[PDB]
Amino acid sequence: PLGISGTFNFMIVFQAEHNILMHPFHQLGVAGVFGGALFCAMHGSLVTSSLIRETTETESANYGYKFGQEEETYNIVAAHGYFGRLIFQYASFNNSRSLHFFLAAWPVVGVWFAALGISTMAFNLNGFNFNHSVIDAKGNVINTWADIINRANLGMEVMHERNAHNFPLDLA
Amino acid sequence: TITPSLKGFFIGLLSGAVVLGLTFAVLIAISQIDKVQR
Amino acid sequence: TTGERPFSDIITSVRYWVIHSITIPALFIAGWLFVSTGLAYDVFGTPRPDSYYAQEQRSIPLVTDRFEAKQQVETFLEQLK
Amino acid sequence: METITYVFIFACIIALFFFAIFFREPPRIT
Amino acid sequence: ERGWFDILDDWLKRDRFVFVGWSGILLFPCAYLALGGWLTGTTFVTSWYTHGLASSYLEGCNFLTVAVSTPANSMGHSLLLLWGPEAQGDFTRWCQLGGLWTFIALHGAFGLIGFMLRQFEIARLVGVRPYNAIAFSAPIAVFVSVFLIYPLGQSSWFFAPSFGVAAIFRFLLFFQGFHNWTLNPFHMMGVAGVLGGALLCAIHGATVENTLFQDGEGASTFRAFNPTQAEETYSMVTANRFWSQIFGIAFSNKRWLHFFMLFVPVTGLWMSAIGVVGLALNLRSYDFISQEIRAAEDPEFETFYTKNLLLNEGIRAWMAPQDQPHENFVFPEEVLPRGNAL
Amino acid sequence: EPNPNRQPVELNRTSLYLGLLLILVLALLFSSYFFN
Amino acid sequence: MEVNQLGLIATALFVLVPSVFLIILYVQTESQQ
Amino acid sequence: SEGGRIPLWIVATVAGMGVIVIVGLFFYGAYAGLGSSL
Amino acid sequence: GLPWYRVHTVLINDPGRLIAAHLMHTALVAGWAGSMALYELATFDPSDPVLNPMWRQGMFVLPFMARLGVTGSWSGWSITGETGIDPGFWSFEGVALAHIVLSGLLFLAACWHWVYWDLELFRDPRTGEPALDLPKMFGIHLFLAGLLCFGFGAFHLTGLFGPGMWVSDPYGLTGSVQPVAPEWGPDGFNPYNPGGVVAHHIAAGIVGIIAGLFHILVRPPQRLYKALRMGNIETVLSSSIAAVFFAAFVVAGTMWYGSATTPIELFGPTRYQWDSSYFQQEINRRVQASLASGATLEEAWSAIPEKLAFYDYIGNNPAKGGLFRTGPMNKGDGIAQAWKGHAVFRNKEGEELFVRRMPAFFESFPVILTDKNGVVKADIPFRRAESKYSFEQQGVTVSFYGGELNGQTFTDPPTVKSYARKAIFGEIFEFDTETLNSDGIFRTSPRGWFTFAHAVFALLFFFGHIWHGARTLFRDVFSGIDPELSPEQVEWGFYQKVGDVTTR
Amino acid sequence: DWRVLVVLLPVLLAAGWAVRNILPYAVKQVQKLL
Amino acid sequence: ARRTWLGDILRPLNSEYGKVAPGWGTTPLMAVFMGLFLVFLLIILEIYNSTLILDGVNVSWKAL
Amino acid sequence: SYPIFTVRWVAVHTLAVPTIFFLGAIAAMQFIQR
Ligand code: CLA
Ligand code: CLA
Ligand code: CLA
Ligand SMILES: C=Cc1c(C)c2cc3nc(c4c5[nH]c(cc6nc(cc1[nH]2)C(C)=C6CC)c(C)c5C(=O)[C@@H]4C(=O)OC)[C@@H](CCC(=O)OC/C=C(\C)CCC[C@H](C)CCC[C@H](C)CCCC(C)C)[C@@H]3C
Ligand SMILES: CC(C)=CCC/C(C)=C/CC/C(C)=C/CC/C(C)=C/CC/C(C)=C/CC/C(C)=C/CC/C(C)=C/CC/C(C)=C/CC/C(C)=C/CC1=CC(=O)C(C)=C(C)C1=O
Ligand SMILES: CCCCCCCCCCCCCCCC(=O)OC[C@H](COP(=O)(O)OC[C@@H](O)CO)OC(=O)CCCCCCCCCCCCCCC
Ligand SMILES: CC1=C(/C=C/C(C)=C/C=C/C(C)=C/C=C/C=C(C)/C=C/C=C(C)/C=C/C2=C(C)CCCC2(C)C)C(C)(C)CCC1
Ligand SMILES: CC1=C(/C=C/C(C)=C/C=C/C(C)=C/C=C/C=C(C)/C=C/C=C(C)/C=C/C2=C(C)CCCC2(C)C)C(C)(C)CCC1
Ligand SMILES: CCCCCCCCCCCCO[C@@H]1O[C@H](CO)[C@@H](O[C@H]2O[C@H](CO)[C@@H](O)[C@H](O)[C@H]2O)[C@H](O)[C@H]1O
Ligand SMILES: CCCCCCCS[C@@H]1O[C@H](CO)[C@@H](O)[C@H](O)[C@H]1O
Ligand SMILES: [Ca+2]
Ligand SMILES: [Cl-]
Ligand SMILES: [Cl-]
Ligand SMILES: [Fe+2]
Ligand SMILES: [Mg+2]
Repeated sequence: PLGISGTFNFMIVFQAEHNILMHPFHQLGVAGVFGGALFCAMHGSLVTSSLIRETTETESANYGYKFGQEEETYNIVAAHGYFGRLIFQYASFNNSRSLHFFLAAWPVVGVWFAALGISTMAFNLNGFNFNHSVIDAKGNVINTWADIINRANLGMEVMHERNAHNFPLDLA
Repeated sequence: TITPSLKGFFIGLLSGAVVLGLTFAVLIAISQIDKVQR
Repeated sequence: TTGERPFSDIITSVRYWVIHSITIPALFIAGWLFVSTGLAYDVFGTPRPDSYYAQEQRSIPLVTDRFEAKQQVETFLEQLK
Repeated sequence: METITYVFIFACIIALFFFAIFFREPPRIT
Repeated sequence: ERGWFDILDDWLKRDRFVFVGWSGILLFPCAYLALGGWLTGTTFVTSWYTHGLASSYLEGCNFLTVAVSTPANSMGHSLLLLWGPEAQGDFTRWCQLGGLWTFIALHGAFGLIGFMLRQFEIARLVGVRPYNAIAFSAPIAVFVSVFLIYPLGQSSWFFAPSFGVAAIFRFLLFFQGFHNWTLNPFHMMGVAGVLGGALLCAIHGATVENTLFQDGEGASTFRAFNPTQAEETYSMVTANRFWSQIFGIAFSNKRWLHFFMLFVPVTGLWMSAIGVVGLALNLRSYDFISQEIRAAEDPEFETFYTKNLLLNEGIRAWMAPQDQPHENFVFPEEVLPRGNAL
Repeated sequence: EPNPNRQPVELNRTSLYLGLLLILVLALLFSSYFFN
Repeated sequence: MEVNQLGLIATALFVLVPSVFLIILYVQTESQQ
Repeated sequence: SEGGRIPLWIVATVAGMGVIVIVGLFFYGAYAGLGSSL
Repeated sequence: GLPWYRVHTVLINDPGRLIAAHLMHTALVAGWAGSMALYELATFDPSDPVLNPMWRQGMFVLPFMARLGVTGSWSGWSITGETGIDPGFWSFEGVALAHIVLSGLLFLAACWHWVYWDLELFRDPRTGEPALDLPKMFGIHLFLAGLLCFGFGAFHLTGLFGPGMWVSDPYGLTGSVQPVAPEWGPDGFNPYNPGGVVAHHIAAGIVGIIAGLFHILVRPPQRLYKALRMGNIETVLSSSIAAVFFAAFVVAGTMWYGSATTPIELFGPTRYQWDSSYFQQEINRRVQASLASGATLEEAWSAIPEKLAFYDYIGNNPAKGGLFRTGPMNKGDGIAQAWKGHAVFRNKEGEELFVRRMPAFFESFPVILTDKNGVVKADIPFRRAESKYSFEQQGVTVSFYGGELNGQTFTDPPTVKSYARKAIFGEIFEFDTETLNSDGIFRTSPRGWFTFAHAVFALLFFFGHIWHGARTLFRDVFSGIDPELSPEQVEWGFYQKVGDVTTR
Repeated sequence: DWRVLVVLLPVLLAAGWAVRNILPYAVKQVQKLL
Repeated sequence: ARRTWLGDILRPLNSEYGKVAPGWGTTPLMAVFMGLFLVFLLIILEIYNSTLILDGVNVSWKAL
Repeated sequence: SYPIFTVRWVAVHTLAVPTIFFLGAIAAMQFIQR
């Protein structure tokens, strides 16, 4: 639906019918956007951390950059020197071109997988199903967290579109 | 009265003191052996 | 560079692999035996497939007291015959 | 009342888009 | 004065492969124990006595279903120290009672403090501004609000998130059914900050890579960059014109752009943390009172708001008995809410 | 007796647009909850 | 609909007071030399 | 002794294959024994 | 010019105008307290301290005046229900008036200190530059704080020269303001021992007196002065903010869990007294004692105080509210008028059944009735076509003991189901829902609102400490990094010790 | 408990085998740092 | 700068800007009090938490 | 030329030693039957 609560309705019913949280493509999608936001604050904080001093303390440091200037406005070597020591040297970029490529590629690829998760659950290839996967020696079902997810999904399934189903299986 | 949990409290205090003590003991030792050149 | 020997140097050296062709399988086998002897179950208190329930009961042995929790589990463990 | 409020706020935002695009500070190279 | 303190300081701050520092005394044990406790628990430890769940590789769970689960609700907010009055020094009992959960959460909290002190420490030695540390306050606000404040407002640690993939998914669905958390405007702001952060990440990366100056002859453009070159490697002017004509507006100040990239995800995480602080007290954005008054009186009035509450009602009734075993909910079939046929 | 610590204050035009957009969007978000 | 009627003045002051603040600062920046 | 003897590409290949062996064993386990639902 | 988010930095080097700004802030806060108390006095209903106490009415500052001994009005009532009292000047109105007058005096002082900012006192006698000796200021202010802390505990709380503080029984039935003696044993550290509160202020006050004298007489070590930048006033802001968010988390926790300084008659019950059926257990015990002593069911329950029954109701649980459900609790379920009495349910066999109470987590809850062994005996079904436990099938009736419905029994299914729906909330009350146009949806109490605001503020002030601490320790690079930063300082190996050029 | 000895024994032999192959250089490294 | 009667009285109290004690001074004594304070906070925390249970200290409203 | 026992050596092995032990434990679990 084209609305805010209609979006939530779509997401809730999607979980009931395809177990999207347990699909690896939605999981890659979450890595895409959690990673994208991490690297966004990351790149933002490093570049801001190594701005070359060009201003007094009473002005915004943003005036130290002039639109169209030829020279870079921060010291990438100092940024590399800080972040390489935060982790280790070879976990830090020193090539700005490949750094900015990684920034481009990580969220874009993750969101491609997210879109492909929706597109392939459209044809009912659903998330992993571990309902009653763990069985004891006698054959008692031992519940896992997957079975608790299933209980929540059953509640969404039995209430959604409450007047729309006449037959026991909600096949589409 | 020293309840079981107050005894347990003292055991926690001693354990952590021992852990911090050996850690700094080892660290001071090594820093004295491998000094920087100035 | 920070002075330590490069990793590519070390892992292509015969001496590295003489040492680690023993230490790596030995650790792997120690891990296997920790499970195969059943010792993992008893260190951590994890049920075996035959010790989740008593033969005819279907109720969880759920801890319900804070300061007698240790005795409750011990009581649950007795009732497995 | 509440419908008027929602639409009024919305309409202000569309007006703000107009001024931000066409009456922006021009970027000037130096 | 070059006493023992200054000599220790010398050794802690040596330029080695893994920088240590004074912060490392806190950071390294706590991070290592939090990670070691999570791998130990997910590999070997059960949740049978606290939740009625299997939860380790040893019991047959896989990477998606293992967890270190929260303690039993009867533990309250107990620290669950190994030497405390519940486990009484018994390591095995401690594991069965959920002691690994507070172990991970508390060593994790102090490890995160240590990582932020490390960001400050290294920044001061290299001589950079400490904005990376300031940005890391947002992950700390999230961890503290979700894993500590939220259960502390509730009845016990049991209702905190458990440390596992599927256990966290259960946590998301619990928050929809019980708190209607999608409706909460503080979550909404968090979503905007996370998705806007992902967007800024993709667009700035793609913009740099497609306004590059030709500074080499190869078809691979990565080599045509030198870390000490003084020139911008891409054209801010061409980038500005492209977006002005595609989108209407564009960045013109490269320093503002990169501060904005800090600002947006960090502010978003901070807002979501505030809303979870409210959920600790059940101070939810659950309802719109005006919608409920109309719907109570007018059985033809239906919106997507009212549709979603019915879904929440299903979640609560169908998941509560298994999800809250200490409550001993017995809900006969005839009281379960269900639509027609299903 | 003029105080030497006075300083002029600035708000440029892009900051005004940014600020107004933030306030209007926050109002558009929170108004529904104010009316409830 | 039975909305809270304070919602109106709450929304109006929410927009107006900070918007007016920003306009004062901007206009007196333009009027500087 | 001296680093250089065993070529890195052979180290990489042998290590890669051990990863594939151990990960295949875990996927095998999803269909047998505990957690197989059988 | 200055960006908008920096306008207040013009005070950093101007102690006189800093004092003026701090005077103006104090005047605003004092005026808020006076005007909030007047608004509360104009809306407060004092006529029923049993079923309409202040915490049902959205009162936020009234409980704080009552906590320390202000309990009466010049118009002749008190919050404990007495009439014809004379509180003297320090009534609720006299306290509000005093805060208003203080606000105006501080406003005038702020104007003086703003105009006459160039006072010789603020200049360093050797250099003539503006300068504040922060280390000696700390010992002076800590010394004054210690004296005030000590006098608060020794004179006000003890009743030596002062009214004492609010104290009550474990069930919040008989609270009043009482002089309180210090507890000097280990129970003084029990949060529920009011005696520990007195002891704390006497003992910590003395310690602060001593520590204050120390900090006046002993200068800081050179090593701590450089490391903490004790010449930079912004280091005081950073550590002051850290102490303040520490305190804010503590008062949020003690408000939520309860303590001797957050009594239930002033702020309402806690959520945990519902979780653990704290009041329901006490009610049952009293009914047993009567039943064991020969009284009838009707006499046992009619002897239960209405105030105690009202605590055993989920509508007074502060974990039942909503973020945008505004106003007093009375705006939700109504103004409580009377206990209806204890509902006893029975089936056709005459077995007693017990309604399963609503846990605080659930906005809604099904209606389920068990026998004493927790076996389901009756419910309100959703799908009727395979109901086996309906009230109709099981012949469920309800009888009331105590309260206004005492001695009555109802047998028609619709009326019985009506009271069973109410019984999931605990004891059942009659409410006036018309006076306030109450909407029937639960709101939280001042305990809930206090806790939420202070946890949120505590968390945000953590960011303030990080920000101002960063600005203190990194002042030299606030505008940017050195334009001549040598690549050797940041590349690996050149120095043995990171950032130390003497270790090349 | 014999299973404790069964588990630690492969680890103990691995410690002693690595010490055999490294002790000449180990003593040489400790000597240089003195 | 403007002199006042009250300013003259308080002058000695704002005259030692920047005066320090050599070296580490009283730092080691400060560290002792910090560590004692840490154990104090731990005691009162664990009592409230019921991790530390003492005789005759009943952490409950039932202590009035 | 290079040392053998450094901080890097310790950091590597505190991670790598338990990892291998755990991998052998989890490998053995793939043959447990109920
Ligand atoms: C160095 C970093 C570090 C930090 C910050 C922590 C922090 C913590 N640990 Mg962890 N731990 C660590 C390293 C660390 N640990 C290491 C290296 C190990 C491996 C041995 C462990 C193994 C471990 C276990 C098994 C447990 C913890 C637990 C805890 C928690 C409770 C600690 C406590 O109460 O001690 C209190 C002790 C102190 C504060 C020591 C201070 C001593 C003072 C300053 C000096 C005065 C003492 C005096 C000299 C002695 C008087 C005694 C006398 C009166 C008898 C706390 C989160 C517990 C937990 O997680 O609960 C779930 C727990 O059960 N830790
Ligand atoms: C610690 C602060 C505090 C607390 C805990 C209380 C508590 C209370 N007040 Mg009081 N009050 C306060 C301060 C406080 N007050 C102040 C400063 C004033 C002067 C304005 C008042 C004036 C006042 C009046 C006039 C009334 C109350 C009433 C009440 C009661 C009902 C509360 C309610 O419905 O709130 C509802 C709370 C909300 C709807 C929360 C709002 C959340 C905000 C809007 C979020 C803003 C988001 C922001 C824009 C995001 C920025 C993002 C950006 C950074 C990017 C409750 C007992 C009422 C009462 O019952 O009296 C008997 C009443 O009539 N108060
Ligand atoms: C005792 C508390 C205290 C004091 C005396 C100061 C003082 C200062 N702050 Mg700090 N700060 C604090 C707490 C404090 N701060 C807290 C809790 C935070 C986290 C939110 C911060 C985060 C912070 C940042 C990010 C910055 C400062 C900056 C500053 C400096 C300039 C501020 C300015 O001109 O704002 C002008 C503000 C306005 C003109 C309008 C702001 C209106 C706000 C957002 C909403 C209205 C609030 C309402 C009126 C009052 C609510 C009170 C609340 C406590 C309930 C000044 C030294 C700035 C600086 O470092 O300059 C170099 C700066 O960038 N502060
Ligand atoms: C789930 C999402 C998520 C993860 C997994 C994550 C992870 C990380 N973020 C880091 C950094 C950052 N994240 C940042 C902004 C963000 N980060 C984001 C969200 C995430 N960030 C988002 C959305 C933002 C936008 C604001 C910044 C600005 C930084 C950094 O500067 C820092 C970095 O260096 O990045 C490259 C690194 C800190 C390393 C460390 O603390 O070591 C120490 C390890 C410790 C202290 C152990 C912590 C223990 C934790 C708290 C509990 C235990 C967890 C278990 C072991 C595992 C549980 C797994 C189950 C839940 C499935 C680490 C890679
Ligand atoms: C008893 C005990 C233990 C006592 C200890 C006491 C003591 C003294 C100990 C010291 C001894 C010691 C070292 C012990 C070690 C023990 C031990 C092993 C501890 C380990 C703890 C541990 C494993 C922690 C794990 C932490 C962890 C998971 C880190 C992950 C890091 C990681 C995945 C990084 C990859 C992410 C990455 C490369 C992101 C970059 C993407 C990005 C956009 C970057 C932005 C960016 C990059 C640039 O590059 C530059 C340029 C700019 C512009 C820029 O935008
Ligand atoms: C080669 C296979 C790639 C498949 C996916 C595509 C990834 C790259 C597309 C991202 C678009 C971002 C916006 C444009 C950003 C942009 O402008 O790109 C610019 C960047 C450099 O451009 P150049 O012109 O220098 O080089 C590209 C061509 O011109 C040939 O040199 O492009 C590349 O680096 C191509 C990389 C190909 C090899 C990448 C392989 C990656 C596979 C990694 C495995 C992923 C599996 C994940 C499992 C979870
Ligand atoms: C808790 C505790 C403790 C500790 C312990 C520890 C510290 C441990 C450690 C542990 C550890 C440290 C472990 C480890 C493990 C590891 C593992 C288990 C791994 C695995 C891996 C894998 C399986 C992989 C996979 C993959 C991926 C992920 C991607 C790439 C590809 C591949 C496929 C390769 C103590 C005693 C103190 C005390 C008590 C408690
Ligand atoms: C001059 C004078 C006088 C007078 C005075 C007066 C009359 C005063 C008044 C005063 C006042 C009358 C004051 C008031 C104040 C108030 C305030 C200051 C408030 C504030 C508020 C706020 C700040 C809020 C906020 C918020 C909101 C709005 C929403 C929600 C959230 C929050 C809470 C954030 C006299 C005769 C005495 C004498 C001398 C002279
Ligand atoms: C109801 C909501 C209302 C919110 C209230 C908002 C109040 C905000 C007040 C903003 C006041 C700004 O204060 C204003 O600052 C400017 C510079 O910035 C000062 O201006 C000064 O500097 C400028 C700039 O060189 C000189 O040209 C000028 O001659 C000098 O006076 C003004 O003398 C002062 O009037
Ligand atoms: C069918 C209505 C008559 C049966 C008794 C109803 C339960 S009791 C009823 O509950 C109302 C809230 O719903 C209160 O406002 C009112 O005071 C009270 O009498
Ligand atoms: Ca079998
Ligand atoms: Cl639906
Ligand atoms: Cl159908
Ligand atoms: Fe960039
Ligand atoms: Mg298997």
